[PDB]
Amino acid sequence: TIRNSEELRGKAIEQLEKARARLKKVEMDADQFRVNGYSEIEREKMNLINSTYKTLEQFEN
Amino acid sequence: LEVEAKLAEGRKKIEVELQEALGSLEQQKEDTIKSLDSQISALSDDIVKKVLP
Repeated sequence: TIRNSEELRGKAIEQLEKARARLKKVEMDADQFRVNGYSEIEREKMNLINSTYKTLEQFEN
Repeated sequence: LEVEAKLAEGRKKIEVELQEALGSLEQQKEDTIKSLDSQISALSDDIVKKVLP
């Protein structure tokens, strides 16, 4: 019983390290997601204003 | 949201600039036709003699 109490302690601490490990992994993944979302918000109004200038040349010339 | 509003504004601007350029080309064309009407008075002078073979 002493051994198996220690073993249940061990399983509990393995769930602890699982919790912190997933915390760290997903927080770094959301950091990379923040970087690439900054990039996707960079790339939009440039495309739309180049479309506006497409309409410009498509009417005036 | 920002691109929606600004692009509605941009396409509106593009179409109204199209209409302004259209008015300008219209007036320029009419002026050129009137100058051509003077030139073509000279043409009416110098054609009828040769038109008869």
